[PDB]
Amino acid sequence: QLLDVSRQIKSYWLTNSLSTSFPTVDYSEPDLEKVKRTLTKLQNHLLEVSLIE
Amino acid sequence: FVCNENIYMAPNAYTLLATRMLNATYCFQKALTKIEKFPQYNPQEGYTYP
Repeated sequence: QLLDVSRQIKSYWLTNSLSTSFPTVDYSEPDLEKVKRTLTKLQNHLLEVSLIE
Repeated sequence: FVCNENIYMAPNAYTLLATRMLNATYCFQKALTKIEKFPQYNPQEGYTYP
C-alpha cells in the first residue's frame, strides 16, 4: 500500500503542468531570400517581366 | 455410551469443541498458505493473477 501511495505521488508530480518549454531542436537555417527568389522564379515561368512603375 | 450393541466414549465438551476449532484453523492456515505464494504484485499494473 505504501508503494501505491509513493507511485501516486510521483505521478502527481509528473502530471503537474510546469514544463513551460518545448524540446526545440532547431538550427537549420531559413535562408529566406532564397525562398523568395525560387518563389518568384517559379511564378514567372515562361513570362517576360518588366521593371516596376 | 451404549447404543445399538455398541460402546462409545461420550467425551468432554471441551475436547470436542476444541478439536472442532482446531480443524477449522487448519483449513484456514492451509488455504491461506496456498494463496499467499500465488498472487503477483506489480506497483503500476496492480495485483495480478498469472
